[PDB]
Amino acid sequence: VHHDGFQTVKATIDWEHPMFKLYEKAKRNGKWNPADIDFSQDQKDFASLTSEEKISALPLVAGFSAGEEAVTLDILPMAHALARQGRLEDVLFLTTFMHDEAKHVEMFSRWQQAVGIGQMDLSVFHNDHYKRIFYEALPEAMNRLYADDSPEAVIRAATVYNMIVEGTLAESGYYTFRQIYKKAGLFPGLLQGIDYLNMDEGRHIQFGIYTIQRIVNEDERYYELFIRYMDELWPHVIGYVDYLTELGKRQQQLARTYALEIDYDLLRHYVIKQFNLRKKQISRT
Amino acid sequence: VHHDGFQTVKATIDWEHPMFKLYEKAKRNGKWNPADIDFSQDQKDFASLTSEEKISALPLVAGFSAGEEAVTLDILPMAHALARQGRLEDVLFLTTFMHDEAKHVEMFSRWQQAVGIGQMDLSVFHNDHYKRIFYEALPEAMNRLYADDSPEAVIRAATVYNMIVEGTLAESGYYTFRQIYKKAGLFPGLLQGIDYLNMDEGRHIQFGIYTIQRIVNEDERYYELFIRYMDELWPHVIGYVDYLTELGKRQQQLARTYALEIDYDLLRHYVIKQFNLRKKQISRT
Ligand SMILES: CCCCCCCCCCCCCCCC(=O)O
Ligand SMILES: CCCCCCCCCCCCCCCC(=O)O
Ligand SMILES: [Fe+3]
Ligand SMILES: [Fe+3]
Ligand SMILES: [Mn+3]
Ligand SMILES: [Mn+3]
Repeated sequence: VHHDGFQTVKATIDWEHPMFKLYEKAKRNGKWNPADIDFSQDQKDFASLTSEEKISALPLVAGFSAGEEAVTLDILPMAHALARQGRLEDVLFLTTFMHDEAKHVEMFSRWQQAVGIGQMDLSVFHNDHYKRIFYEALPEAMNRLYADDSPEAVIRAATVYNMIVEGTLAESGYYTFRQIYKKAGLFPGLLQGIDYLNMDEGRHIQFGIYTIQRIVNEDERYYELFIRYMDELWPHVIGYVDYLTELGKRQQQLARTYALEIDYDLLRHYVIKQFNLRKKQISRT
Repeated sequence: VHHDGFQTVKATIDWEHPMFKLYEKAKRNGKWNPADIDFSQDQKDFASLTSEEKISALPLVAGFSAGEEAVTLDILPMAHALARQGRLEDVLFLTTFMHDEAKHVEMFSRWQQAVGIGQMDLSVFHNDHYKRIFYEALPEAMNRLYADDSPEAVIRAATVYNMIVEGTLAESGYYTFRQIYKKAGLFPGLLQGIDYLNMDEGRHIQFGIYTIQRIVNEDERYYELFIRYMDELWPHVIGYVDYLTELGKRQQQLARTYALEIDYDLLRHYVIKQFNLRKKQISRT
């Protein structure tokens, strides 16, 4: 559809817009380059592992690898919908979001190549619950925005992408990674990438909060919609978490070798903690 | 539509793909930040000008300011269409393309604010020909890809965006800027931004060449389509160039003040030169 004007010809940018401030922060804090990470020690660590120690780590790399690729493809509709609404600053920020997710896909792929599991097909570690989030509810809530950019539709998209997938599952997976391999001294390069990802993630979640909150503020009925959609997806969050935990408990050889006290009951409380505190970053008024 | 698999879970990235190599170059060469540019001298230069010297420069800032905002919004469909075709490396590169265009909009807007013409409405300097490219043919060729991603549709989009708007008009405008203000010693910050833009542009054009060429290679009938669409748009290219030139010739006070020998006949041969050499970077086989 035609352009009926431009905002930097009639006016300029709203330099005070929060998303323009988040865009500035993204440029300042987002220079990291996955190609600069040294994985030579990760290749050694992975080689050194038993075959059952090798398996131990893969499920979590599987969920992250697919999940990074999901959001890289699935954030595009949000940028379309905000663009077409004239939210120039949001769009400017989303170009950093999309580039972040591209580096995230690059990072996990370079690790896989480095430790020798590139060809390996990690799809096996996506159970039914994971697919229901990432293969289904995520792409549907985002793609919807190409035809339906109502406040409800925008809230549901930010809830699934930013509050659940990033704000709940990715946050908990970063924690999990540290709680396990930071303790073992394993996979230094991967953990360097995880810290980089975690930092980017903070801005991803902050776009979600601002997007959800700016719609709640127009009509508090949408607060209810937000809590509802969060609760709708919790079964699949926790059923993927339960499944990964069951995998962890029958794969105990890396825990023993490295004297890791893998407290799965605690990881599970972190997930529950993340989910509830995302709810609490949305105010009903 | 559901995700039916992921390329960094079954395999990895194609590290040898040209667009993955262009993506790597973009990250290496694309760290510049418009917020780091010092425009304090540009504010002085613009203040120092007569009112008729002030007008002299604005038409070209008008076309660039709107034009940067056009491609920032209008490149999204290309990334959608390539994403949905599974061209992961192309998408990775396009995240840098879209972020480049965001910085380009930021750059021109920060200059406008710096020299005091933010509120000023530069739409007046878009004649009928400019609007036919930027207000019409560009958004239509890109938006089409949301429903029609045929090789014809993809060629036409890359031809209008990358070969004409960037490869012909933006290239010639960078030249023009140097031929005029590099000579005067004016607007150092703006010219620093133009060199940054010009460098980004090289990758933008190279994605267009690769996109057009990889489709020609499947069926040489599309070479004809490429030449045809290039020729279809030339009238509007040159009619905007003629209009800017007519503006320049009745606004001769900055030329005289600064002893600039503004050879408009030469700018016009540069445009013609750019257009023909874009045609020559597409091979018929
Ligand atoms: C054993 C404890 C389980 C903890 C939960 C781990 C979840 C693994 C990560 C999967 C989701 C990754 C989504 C990435 C989001 C993004 O890159 O923006
Ligand atoms: C007087 C000589 C005229 C020379 C032609 C000048 C054209 C001005 C620039 C307008 C198009 C800018 C498009 C930007 C493309 C991009 O940012 O990718
Ligand atoms: Fe994210
Ligand atoms: Fe460009
Ligand atoms: Mn990510
Ligand atoms: Mn540009």
